[PDB]
Formats: sequence, C-alpha cells, structure tokens
Amino acid sequence: VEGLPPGSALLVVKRGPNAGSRFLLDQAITSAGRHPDSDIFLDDVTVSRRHAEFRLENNEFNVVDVGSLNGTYVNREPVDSAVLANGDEVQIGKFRLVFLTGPKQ
Repeated sequence: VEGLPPGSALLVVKRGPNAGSRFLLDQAITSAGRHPDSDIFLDDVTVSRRHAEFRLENNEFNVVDVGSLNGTYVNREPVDSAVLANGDEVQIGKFRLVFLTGPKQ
C-alpha cells in the first residue's frame, strides 16, 4: 500500500460487523480487543477484552495472542504468534482481517 506513512502497515476488516473498516499499524504495540481503550476496538462478544496485539519488532509486524478465549487465527490456524506477511488473514472473534504491508522506512 503506497499511500501509508513509511514503516507502517494496515489491517482491513474483510468480513464482520464493520466490514470495510481499516486500522493503521504504526507503533510498537497496537492492542486489539473489546476493551474500550483498545487501539483497534472490535466490540463483539466473540472478541476477548484483551484479545491480540500487533507488535512492530525487527522491522516486522507480528500478531500475538494475549490470552483470548476463542484464539487468534492466521490463515485459519490458531497461533500464539506469527510474523505477518502481505495478504495474511487474521481472525479475531467474528472479525476477518487482512494484513497489508506499507512503504519501507
């Protein structure tokens, strides 16, 4: 995705309550959950208060499950963590997201 701040990435909701919504990943830790102060607020009972984190580490974005009830899935597989690649699908509750790489630093 050319039109993003250098070093950032984007998560797009492909399916779910807010299909079309998208969220910038441009910080060391981006929280995703039903907690009201989540950086990515996914307000559905299928989503844990603190469900996952998108972490920027060694110039790579990783998704980390932080003890969700239903799990965090990357390409349909539940993971404790995964280094994300362009086009990877991430499922958090009933939200189906795709991870898109942005421009380099």
